[PDB]
Amino acid sequence: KPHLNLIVIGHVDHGKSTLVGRLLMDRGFIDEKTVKEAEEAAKKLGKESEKFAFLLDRLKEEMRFETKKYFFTIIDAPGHRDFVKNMITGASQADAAILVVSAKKGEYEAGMSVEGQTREHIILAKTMGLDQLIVAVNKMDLTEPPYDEKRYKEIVDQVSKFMRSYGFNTNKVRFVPVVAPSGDNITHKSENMKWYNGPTLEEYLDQLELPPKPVDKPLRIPIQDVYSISGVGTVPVGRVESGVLKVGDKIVFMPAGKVGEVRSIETHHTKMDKAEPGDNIGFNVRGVEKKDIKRGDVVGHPNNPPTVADEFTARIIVVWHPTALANGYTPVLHVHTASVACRVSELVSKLDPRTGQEAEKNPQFLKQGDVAIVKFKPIKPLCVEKYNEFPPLGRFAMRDMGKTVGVGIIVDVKPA
Ligand SMILES: Nc1nc2c(ncn2[C@@H]2O[C@H](COP(=O)(O)OP(=O)(O)O)[C@@H](O)[C@H]2O)c(=O)[nH]1
Ligand SMILES: [Mg+2]
Repeated sequence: KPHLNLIVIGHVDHGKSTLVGRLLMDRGFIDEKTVKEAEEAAKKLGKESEKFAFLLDRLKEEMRFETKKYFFTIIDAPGHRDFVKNMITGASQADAAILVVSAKKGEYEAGMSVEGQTREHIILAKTMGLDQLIVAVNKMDLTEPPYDEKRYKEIVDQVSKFMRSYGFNTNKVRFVPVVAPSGDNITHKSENMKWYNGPTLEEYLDQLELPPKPVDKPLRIPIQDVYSISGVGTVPVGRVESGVLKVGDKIVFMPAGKVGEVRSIETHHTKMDKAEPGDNIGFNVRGVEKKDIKRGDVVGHPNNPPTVADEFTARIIVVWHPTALANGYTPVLHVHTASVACRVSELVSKLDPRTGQEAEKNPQFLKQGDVAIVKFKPIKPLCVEKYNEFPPLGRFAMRDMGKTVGVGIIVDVKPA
């Protein structure tokens, strides 16, 4: 079973911890010593729900669960220390999300208001590429009257329209009416909402689609070295990061834009007919002057040439800087196999480190610890890609004085 990292978002008090606690209790792996004590507590109080309350407190004291198809690990949601930094560095990363929305009168409205976190987290989920969001419309037992279809539809309609207005796709968004404390429509079908005829939240989690595999994405091969072999020809070497290279393929070298044909491929001094992601290969290319090939360049197929950036926008964490950095700062960026000086061309905004939202627009400077959106202009043509399109070519380190000054993920490229 594939492992996925899941983030649960939503407004304060809407039911996130409870829902998380319910999933862990019903499909997770709580230690025997903890389960036991929880059962003991429920026994002494003569109330079954005391078990869940006991477990919730234990969990809070401190997170993987299993469904029909997947293994899920619950990770930090916005509001936590290093939330943004960990997503940028790749220390954490969300594969799927559940937005918890309270159906209780007033709560739903507060969450969806201008300053509310339901609206904030939906926009954040859009920035994170969480197109398969599952929206749990929770506290269905607290509508007036309890389990009200009309209130659930109103919420589903309003949230859906809001999402559409933010580009947030929608055909992959699923809504389910639930009650977190009891697991109703979460880990079992509710007997209280006969009007709902859709999948349970766990069933929606099992409907999640895994992202495209590198082998099915366009070819990208960052070049690590290039040699000239007498009587053989030009032989670049690099690791396939996405796509498939095959003997006979026409390929293009960027940034130069030169086209050549692959005559052979080898890995480990062994000829192969095809190379797939992960394969470190030497490949003989006919038609290209070695002077148009260098370490840092990137190969692709002519129909999908590697992107070359005139400018790019990134979300960065400044991990180390002794004073302050400003517009014009020009460190060396290391991205895939390239090492190129890139000038900071705009400090777009600093971000709140716990949430990802904008905090100061156009700051004069960034200091160590800051997270920000920044634009860079490579001093010479540089191949890069958006992180959410080709990860291996979209995360970089800013280096200076032998140290990593910062790490960033690329979120936009102005092609050359
Ligand atoms: N009646 C009812 N209470 C709920 C439900 N979900 C959560 N709660 C309660 O509402 C409060 C807020 O929930 P909490 O999970 O801590 O949400 P959080 O701030 O989003 O993590 C808790 O005190 C729960 O007991 C629900 O579906 N029905
Ligand atoms: Mg909570």
